[PDB]
Amino acid sequence: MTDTYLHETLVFDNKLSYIDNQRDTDGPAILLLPGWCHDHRVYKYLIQELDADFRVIVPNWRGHGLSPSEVPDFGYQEQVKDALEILDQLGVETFLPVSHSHGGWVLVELLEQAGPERAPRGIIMDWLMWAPKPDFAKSLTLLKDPERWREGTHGLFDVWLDGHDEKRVRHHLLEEMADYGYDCWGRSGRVIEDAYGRNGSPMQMMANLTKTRPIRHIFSQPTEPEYEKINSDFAEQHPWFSYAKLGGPTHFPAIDVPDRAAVHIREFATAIRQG
Ligand SMILES: [Xe]
Repeated sequence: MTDTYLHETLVFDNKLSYIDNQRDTDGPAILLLPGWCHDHRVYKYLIQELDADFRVIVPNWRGHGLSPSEVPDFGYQEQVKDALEILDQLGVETFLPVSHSHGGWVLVELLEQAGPERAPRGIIMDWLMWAPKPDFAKSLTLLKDPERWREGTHGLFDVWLDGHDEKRVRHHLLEEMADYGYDCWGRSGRVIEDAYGRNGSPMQMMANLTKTRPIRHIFSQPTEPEYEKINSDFAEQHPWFSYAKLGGPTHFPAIDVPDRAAVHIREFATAIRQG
């Protein structure tokens, strides 16, 4: 169980929980970043793949964890500050950040603020690279609505599961996210909607980094050729960008193909170790 490595510390004004396996090994540390309205539990299978060979840190955001709570409004900028304060307390210098879906807003901002010495590379998992399509835009609006947020979550679950009876992913969505409420989901809708509005898209944000550096997008969904093409076109244009289609069933490769996620993370960690 990953609750063996679970800690809690005061980060500015808020008590945050975090995973830290405290492995005595060569860097970089692997910094696993949750998306919105879930926690380290998403990474329990991936932690198992990496545990022996890497120091593994998983911050939980304000109001997130085994016992969710209401907190004052914050966004991805604050997530960045919280992450860096945790790393500072732990004495971690070099790290490889790895995000799930909209944890990517945090990862890209973290690359900017931490710089390429501390954060030389990044891995983004299953993160919608294009601007919101009508269906996704509709989901965000429902999440923001105090009357319809739960309907919003159900619609997203349908999409993420993509018609698969995936035991582990279902357990995560239906049990491990069950305690999260409008305070989180509405916030996630406001933050993500604004992130797209202000930064245009994940691809725009990444291209606008002061110091571009190796980033790989590893994803299972969406499955359509048109999505593969935008990743391929971006990779043609930018030497520092690469991708891999993982062929996993759901939006949660960290859960359904953790072995595959781990080989990409290991490749990037090895590259860092060698200069
Ligand atoms: Xe979302």
